[PDB]
Amino acid sequence: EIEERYQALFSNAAAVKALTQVVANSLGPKGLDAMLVDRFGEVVVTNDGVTILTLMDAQHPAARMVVNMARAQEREVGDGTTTAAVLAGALVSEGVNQILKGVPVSKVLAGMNRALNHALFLIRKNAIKVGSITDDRLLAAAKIAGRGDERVAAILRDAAAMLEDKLQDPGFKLADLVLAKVGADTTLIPGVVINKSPLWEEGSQKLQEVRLLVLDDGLYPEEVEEEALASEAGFEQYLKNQKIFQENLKKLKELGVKLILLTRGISDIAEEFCYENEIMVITRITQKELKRVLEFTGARAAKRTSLNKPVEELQKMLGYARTCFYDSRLDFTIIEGGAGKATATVLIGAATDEVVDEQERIAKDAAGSFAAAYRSGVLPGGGAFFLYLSREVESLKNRLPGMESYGVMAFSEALKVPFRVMAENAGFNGLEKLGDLMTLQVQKNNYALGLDFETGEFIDMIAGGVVDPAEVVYQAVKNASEVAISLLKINTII
Amino acid sequence: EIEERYQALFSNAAAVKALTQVVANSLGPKGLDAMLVDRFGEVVVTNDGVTILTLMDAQHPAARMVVNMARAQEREVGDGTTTAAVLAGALVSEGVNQILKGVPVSKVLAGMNRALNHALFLIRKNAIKVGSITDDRLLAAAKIAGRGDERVAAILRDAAAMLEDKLQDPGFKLADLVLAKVGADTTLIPGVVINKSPLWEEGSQKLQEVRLLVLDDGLYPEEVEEEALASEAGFEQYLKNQKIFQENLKKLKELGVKLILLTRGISDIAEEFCYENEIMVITRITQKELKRVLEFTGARAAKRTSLNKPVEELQKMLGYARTCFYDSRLDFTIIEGGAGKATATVLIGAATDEVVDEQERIAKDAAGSFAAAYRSGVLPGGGAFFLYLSREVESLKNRLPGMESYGVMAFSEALKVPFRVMAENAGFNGLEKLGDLMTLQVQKNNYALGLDFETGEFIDMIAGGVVDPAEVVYQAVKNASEVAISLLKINTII
Amino acid sequence: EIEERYQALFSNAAAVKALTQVVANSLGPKGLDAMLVDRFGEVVVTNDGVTILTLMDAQHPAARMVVNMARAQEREVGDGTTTAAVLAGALVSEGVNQILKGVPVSKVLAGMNRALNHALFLIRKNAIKVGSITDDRLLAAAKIAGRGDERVAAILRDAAAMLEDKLQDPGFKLADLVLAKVGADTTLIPGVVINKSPLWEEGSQKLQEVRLLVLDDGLYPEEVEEEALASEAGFEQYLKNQKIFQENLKKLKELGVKLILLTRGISDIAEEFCYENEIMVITRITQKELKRVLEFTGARAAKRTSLNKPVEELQKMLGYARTCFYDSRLDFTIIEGGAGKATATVLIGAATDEVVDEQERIAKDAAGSFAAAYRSGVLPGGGAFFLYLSREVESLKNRLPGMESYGVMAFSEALKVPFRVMAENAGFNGLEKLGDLMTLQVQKNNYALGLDFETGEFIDMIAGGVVDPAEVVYQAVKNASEVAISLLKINTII
Ligand SMILES: Nc1ncnc2c1ncn2[C@@H]1O[C@H](COP(=O)(O)OP(=O)(O)O)[C@@H](O)[C@H]1O
Ligand SMILES: Nc1ncnc2c1ncn2[C@@H]1O[C@H](COP(=O)(O)OP(=O)(O)O)[C@@H](O)[C@H]1O
Ligand SMILES: Nc1ncnc2c1ncn2[C@@H]1O[C@H](COP(=O)(O)OP(=O)(O)O)[C@@H](O)[C@H]1O
Repeated sequence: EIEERYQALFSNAAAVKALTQVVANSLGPKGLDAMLVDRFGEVVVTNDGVTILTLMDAQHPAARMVVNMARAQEREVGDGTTTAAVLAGALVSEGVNQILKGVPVSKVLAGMNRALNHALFLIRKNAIKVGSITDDRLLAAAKIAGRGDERVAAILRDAAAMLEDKLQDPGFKLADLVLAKVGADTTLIPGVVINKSPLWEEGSQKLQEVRLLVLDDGLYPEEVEEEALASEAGFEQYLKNQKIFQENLKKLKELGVKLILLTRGISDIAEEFCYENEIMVITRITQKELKRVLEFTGARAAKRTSLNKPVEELQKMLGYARTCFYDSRLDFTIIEGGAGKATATVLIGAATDEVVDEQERIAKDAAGSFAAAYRSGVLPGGGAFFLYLSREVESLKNRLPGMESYGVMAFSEALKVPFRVMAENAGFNGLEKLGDLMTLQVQKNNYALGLDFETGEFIDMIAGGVVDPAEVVYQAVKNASEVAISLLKINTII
Repeated sequence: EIEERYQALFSNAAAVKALTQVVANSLGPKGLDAMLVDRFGEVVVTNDGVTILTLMDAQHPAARMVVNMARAQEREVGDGTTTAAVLAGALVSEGVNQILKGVPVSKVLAGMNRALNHALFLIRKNAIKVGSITDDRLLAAAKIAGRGDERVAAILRDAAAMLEDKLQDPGFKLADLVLAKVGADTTLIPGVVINKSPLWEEGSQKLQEVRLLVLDDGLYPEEVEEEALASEAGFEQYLKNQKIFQENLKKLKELGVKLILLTRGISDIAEEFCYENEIMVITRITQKELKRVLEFTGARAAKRTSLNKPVEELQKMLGYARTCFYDSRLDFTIIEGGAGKATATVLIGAATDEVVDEQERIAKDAAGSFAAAYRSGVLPGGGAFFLYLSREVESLKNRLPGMESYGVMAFSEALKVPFRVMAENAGFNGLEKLGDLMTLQVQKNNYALGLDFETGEFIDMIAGGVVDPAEVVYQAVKNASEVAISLLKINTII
Repeated sequence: EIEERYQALFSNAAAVKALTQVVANSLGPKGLDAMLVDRFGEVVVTNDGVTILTLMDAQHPAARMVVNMARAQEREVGDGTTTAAVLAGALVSEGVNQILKGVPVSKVLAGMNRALNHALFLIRKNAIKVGSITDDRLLAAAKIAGRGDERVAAILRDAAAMLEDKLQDPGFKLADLVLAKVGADTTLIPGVVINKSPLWEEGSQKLQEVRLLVLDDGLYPEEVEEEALASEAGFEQYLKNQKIFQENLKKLKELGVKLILLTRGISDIAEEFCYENEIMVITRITQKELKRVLEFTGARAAKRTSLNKPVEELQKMLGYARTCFYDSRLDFTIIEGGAGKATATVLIGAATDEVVDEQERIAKDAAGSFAAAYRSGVLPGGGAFFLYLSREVESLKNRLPGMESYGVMAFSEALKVPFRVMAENAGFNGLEKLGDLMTLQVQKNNYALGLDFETGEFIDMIAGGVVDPAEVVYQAVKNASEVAISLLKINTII
């Protein structure tokens, strides 16, 4: 009859475990996978964790409170979300075990934050900063998210090299430098690209000294309500506007415009006019492509209505853009020599329109990895650094008194969880390889020793081309710990 | 068959306890959060008790009769609600023990009232007056109820020091003098502020001898019914009201106006007029800001119809307000040098627009506390003074006869409950620490000893910078006692 | 159907655990008692472990095999059996936990052995040897086993001073030099004593230069079969034997004998003869008294046939024994100044012939304790050294490879068990006290800090006058370890 006082806590834990016990199947390079079902019998097989974190039917409030945290992680990295997830769940489950033994909650948390703060603090000092831009460690940082095609790693690396100065700019994501096209040849372009064919085509074509205008709109004349097409006067507005459209066309041919970019379609009047005035134009671009060409050229976003300015303000919304080339043998457009910022574009080849959507995603995780690796610093992957963390946390067991000492230890052993799982995924005896490795680390005084989950032999992870970005690990730990804490702060349910 | 006679009592008690066992979790510096659910599956995690009191499905008459009390105190105090709640539940629970043991109900209540009265008298007599409006005890009094935040303490101290004169007016609450701004800097301002930019902005600008008028409205021309605009007379009348509009605008430019304040919009014609006459304008301000500037400048609130006043009685409804300055690099407006009373304004800095609504919640708890701190009367917090109360109540056990004597005793032990819970919230053995402290107070004869619920060693709460205001505890006790009384006077249910 | 392969393990474990869970209640100075039943409805309340180990109806093979260990240590030491019992049971439980976790058996035990060896190594090396025999640490070593009779301690240490040289023969027990007697005065006697009144009363009487003969027999004439009294020749041989008996009596009166010692009865002729020759005699003494006086006087044991010796072996078969005194007002006899071995005699006072039997029980364990304390040296009691052991064993957690490391840890935490129990017997939060003491010990680097299970204050145990003998702890740990080891090698039950 004493169960109620501890009811709620368990009520949460059982749920949390039930979640992580699933994602654990998919963790690590030789992770497994999970199969989700919607009531309509829809079937999905994911091997990536985040997908499963998103799609799994988990209505339990706790699980939700883990999911929100997962969302809080995907916003910052793209890789190593599964890590903080599993870590959270373990911290919860094996965390509560000490509370059940008789250690009161608040005094558990009290030691746990100590463990956390200390963990981060040591991550800071141990975050291996590069001091280079050519380092192989970065290339590998892209490789692991890259899944190991050093081609992608190389081109992304060279690309980031070309723009090292704006790697200091928080208003910049490297992931944006990638657009993939089917059957292309994996390479780099020192400018911005638009994956489209121009309005009228007659083979690969090039223009120089490009005066261009960009529009977040389409090229039709100004509209008035539809009912007004039955009022004759509205018709007079129609003819008048028909005049002012062409007038504005001449206003464009006045300033020497030779190129036009639109997000929609084009009127026949415009098509004919352009056909006559040697001005090239491309339609239906992405709002993101819009943003990129806008930033690169230094132009101003314009629409239909901004045609009424008197040619004097026209020189204020234009673009340049040193050179421009459309390839018919490759079916796309290249803009180079912008007078704004200097973004490039990395293109990746594909087979069908299937892989073509994933290649850029891999590019995103790669570039993001590289970005945080160059910015933040690297820690050894393989879950190996978590072990150094583990023992160096366990150390506080007897440096600070109180029952807090227990909580700390709970934290400590929890940090051991990742590696084992990976190993136990790759088919190893988790305990043998964990104990052997954790013993090995001390007897070699190296926190970088870990396991190649393919051979079975232990190697140096940095030399294995296996590392993680500092901030990724840092904020993974940071969020996961706090969601755990704020989960065990729960006492009751109504 | 005599179990029936007491039925109702349990029906209430069992409910009451079941409620309070939750709120105790929220008491004290290391309280535990609770997880509430609405039947639609709505989820919430709260840590302060008052929040928890509301979503909890408690249709039970007793529970309702406690909720009403808590809500009734937060309406009248603001701090120490969790406390009086728990205390009430305790008086009920430890109250019934004597009734079941064999003490008749009325004879319980009768002594309980006596215990109450004595408690009150002792709170009054032992209430520590400040006599130094600058005293550190007050600053701390703002700190612990606030959340610490030594900035707020400082600014509040400066505010109360510069304005000690209005601590004698009971028709005034200090807490409303706080407004927070995103990215601002926690400081004190000797005037009234509006956190928005005036009608035309460029740089930080200041004007002197400010002629301002206040309006609980906006600057548009006079409106007429939509049907009445279909009578032709409505159009020319529209011209007419526009006429009286222009007349009144010129009537404004007559008086030397340099500033305008509105709670609504502005006519473009009017805006043109103001732009033409070097007149500054602010729109859609807070009504609280309205009232504050109204008091500060000594002006009178007026609206559009009072524009027909003949410029000479209009000159009496105006304001000044010696100086007024808008800062554009911080985005707000400050008015100082009113010729009426001289109220100030406390400014609090923030990170984002999320936290921006929460700091006022600490500020209200802070300032209000300080407000009650000069008014009162400081007592040691930590629930530490309650034990002195307890024992000094137990003293009456054998100086007064009757079975009434029993009721009193119950009362005494009830007072011990808060501290106890605090301890077992902080993860200490409540009975042990209570036992140690209650002896310790006698062996040092100071009612100021309590326990640091973080370290574990006992200190003077005054020396810990941790105290509570008198009046809050006074009516907290009075109310909790009174609801307990009206709860145990219950015999039956129909 | 795969559960059947682990059946035996729990089948034993549950038993061992259930036993030690009982004996633990009684462990330590504030241990509790248990109420044992014989089927006849006989009731027993025990507080000492050994009693409980003996009377408890525990037929389960494992439990029996623990009883065997208790029997095996109490027989070889006398103190510190309860400890090794509890420790054993703990080793069992925390042993199985890792198997349940997944650590395979053999790879656990193999290293557990390493843990043992290192533990022993620490017991040897850290044993503070005395080198002074007068050291207070020894007096205390007797004190803790003594139940707090500084008299017993003092007299024992002074006695040991008298025999520091003969403490080296293991064919000697110091505990035997103590016998307690009703209404006596707790003191030391420089000889061997016999607590009986001789066949002669005269008042307190003293004799010197005693030429004495010792007999593992009685003073009867030579006996002949009752049937042989039907053979006539037996009558005259009986008379002749009656003659030779008195003849040898004269042979005794020849030698200047003044004292006679018998283990059986006395013939009437012998009795009269003895009365006539001023010779004092006592009958039916203890065999232990027999051997000790045999060692002391240097006399030789004799029987019936050795009356036929030709006046030649009598001068060598006698005893001496310089002085001898019988006190009738204290009711016993004292022999001092022997030319043989040099045993002394410690006498302790008592109330009735009941307490006189428990007093000797305190005396034997006391003397034994002191014996091993001088024999090997002392280690700190209070279960305090087991924690040092715990940590210094834990040091091997990452020092040794293999899946084995984990097993070591179990060992470590097992060593933590005693203190906790002690504390939780004394009514403290065991875990809290561990958390405080285990840290306190490291940051002060002394393995001698522990807890006074009365106050709550921590003290130095050697400075607290509370210690254990080295060899005792050594072989206690050794035994518990070996029984645990030999218990977990069990696979099945048939
Ligand atoms: N190819 C690999 N070799 C060794 N370790 C790996 C490899 N890939 C991933 N890991 C380890 O798995 C963990 C998570 O990898 P990550 O790329 O972040 O996947 P996720 O984003 O699913 O967590 C990291 O700690 C990393 O060290
Ligand atoms: N740091 C602290 N030191 C000492 N006492 C404290 C501390 N924090 C809180 N307390 C005590 O605990 C109680 C805090 O709860 P309270 O502020 O009344 O909750 P609420 O404001 O929701 O009513 C107060 O009675 C105060 O005396
Ligand atoms: N007054 C005391 N202060 C500190 N420690 C004590 C005190 N009394 C007993 N102990 C400790 O309690 C334990 C007593 O158990 P023990 O005498 O070994 O039981 P047994 O000898 O029957 O196994 C010893 O380790 C001793 O150090």
